[PDB]
Amino acid sequence: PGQFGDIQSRTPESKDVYANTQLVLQRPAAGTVHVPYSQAPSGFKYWL
Amino acid sequence: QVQLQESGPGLVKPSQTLSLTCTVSGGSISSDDYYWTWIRLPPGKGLEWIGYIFYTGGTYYNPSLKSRVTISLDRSKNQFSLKLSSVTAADTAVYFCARAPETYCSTTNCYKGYFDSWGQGTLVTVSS
Amino acid sequence: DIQMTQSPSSVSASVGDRVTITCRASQGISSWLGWYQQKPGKAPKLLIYAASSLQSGVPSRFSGSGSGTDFTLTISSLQPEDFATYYCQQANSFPRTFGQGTKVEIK
Amino acid sequence: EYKTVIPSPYVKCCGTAECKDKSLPDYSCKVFTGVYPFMWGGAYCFCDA
Amino acid sequence: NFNVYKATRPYLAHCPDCGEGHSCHSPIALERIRNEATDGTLKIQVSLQIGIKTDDSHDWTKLRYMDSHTPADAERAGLLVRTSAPCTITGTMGHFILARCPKGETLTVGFTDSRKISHTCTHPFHHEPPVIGRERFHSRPQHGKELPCSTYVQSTAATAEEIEVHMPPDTPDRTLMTQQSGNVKITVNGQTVRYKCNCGGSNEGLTTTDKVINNCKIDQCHAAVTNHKNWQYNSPLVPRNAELGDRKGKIHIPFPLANVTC
Repeated sequence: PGQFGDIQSRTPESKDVYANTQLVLQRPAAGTVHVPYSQAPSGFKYWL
Repeated sequence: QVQLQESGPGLVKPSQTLSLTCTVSGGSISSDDYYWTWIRLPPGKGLEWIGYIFYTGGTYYNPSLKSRVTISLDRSKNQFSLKLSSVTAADTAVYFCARAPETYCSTTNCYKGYFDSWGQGTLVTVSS
Repeated sequence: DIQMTQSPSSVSASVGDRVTITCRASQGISSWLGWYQQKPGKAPKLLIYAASSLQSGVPSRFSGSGSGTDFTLTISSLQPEDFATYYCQQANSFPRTFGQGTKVEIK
Repeated sequence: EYKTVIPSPYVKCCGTAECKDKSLPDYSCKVFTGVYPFMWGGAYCFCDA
Repeated sequence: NFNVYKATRPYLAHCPDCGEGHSCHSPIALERIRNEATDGTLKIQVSLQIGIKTDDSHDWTKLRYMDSHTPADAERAGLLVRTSAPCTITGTMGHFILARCPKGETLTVGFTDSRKISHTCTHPFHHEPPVIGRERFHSRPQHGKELPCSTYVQSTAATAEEIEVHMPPDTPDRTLMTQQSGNVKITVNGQTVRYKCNCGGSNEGLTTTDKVINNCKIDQCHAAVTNHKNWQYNSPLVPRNAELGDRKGKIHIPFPLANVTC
């Protein structure tokens, strides 16, 4: 979820993508319209 | 007790402006619990309701004549007046000014929605 | 708009008889109907309100009835001063209109 | 790097909604109750529950 | 080309900080901020449209924004962007802004209205450009060496990334109703309205002219405007009009990537 290799593909022109990040939806706040969520940050940026 | 008496000539030329001023006696239009109405009776026809006005200036009219009829208010003179532009030869009739109270009633029984006081009227002549 | 009609268009009866006039509306108006009496040269005067009760100060000989769409005006006994013109009027939904009326004459 | 896609929410008043499954990666759906959203001119829907 | 913007309209949305520490509904609102380039150039998305007047004619000096139930025009000279110290604006088109800015921890945008009123919105953010080479430096030198690098291109050509437009939902507005001594009145001003009251009779309809309701107080009715002729972006901050959306068209995202040296 948070290291090198969270997103994988076989070639830059391919359509098949594998993903293993965490995604959980949470309750909206009172009086507001929005879609909050929680997710692990990208692993490629961390490696750089 | 409130009584209604009018003023204004009942003789007008065609396509001109017909104006009827109904003055309040023993009362005032500053009251916020009453409407103010104008009604006509054509020869061979019953009473035709034209609409009503409110003391602040709120207005609503009959769909047929709304394109021409315009009501106003005169608090200092304690009067309410009607103005009907583009009069026709078919507009010769007898008019009456009347009043009615409005309030939040319940149980389907109330005095609301009925004309309680009436004027004397005029015989309008629309001719050249 | 609510369309109203009255029957009969004319009334001819002697002194002491019972006179009944019916008012029919094209739309439901529940308990919103009244009765107005018009003298010659004068404006109509309301005598019946709430479609059943009579106006205060009016003699008790006048009464009303009917419900839903058909309403009947009932006078217990005709009198010389009752020969006038009578109308009905509804008070449920705007715009508010009037009936065609009926003329009462001595038989 | 990756991107996340979020389409507009669906608000249904005086009723209950439901969702079906799909084959897209990392798909998720959920339903919440007891909402009373507002907009700039006043409340959205007439029902208060 | 600007032909793709002919049938669209601006919109309103929520903003977390209005300048005094409270929330508000604002005609300018922030979407996602992209920082993929290695030279430290930012790409911003807003809710107003730049370069187009109300009659779909091109003009570089004008922008249009959404007022209450109607669009209007304003001047470009008032547009500003800052993240602590002020930024420098390099290019604009439609919903998008390209800028360069110093390091900081906040980001704010603002503009000047048609009646001499200012607006602003603020979001948290973390900005720190990456380092190229084996030394850290603050400005461009006169004598040096060249290394590979990446940037954004000032081009308005068609690209392969697209966003969609849908039909707007109904818009409530309380001020339409007025109270006058025992009855409630409705004013229209030339639009379609949809009303529903829970009093006696359960009156409901779809009117285009003024009406009056008898013995039906306020605090029991609802109103909205329902006849629309333009399309709108499906922001995650506005509710859907129907269970299945009706797609009408799409527009493209400009300013693609390229290789350069620094």
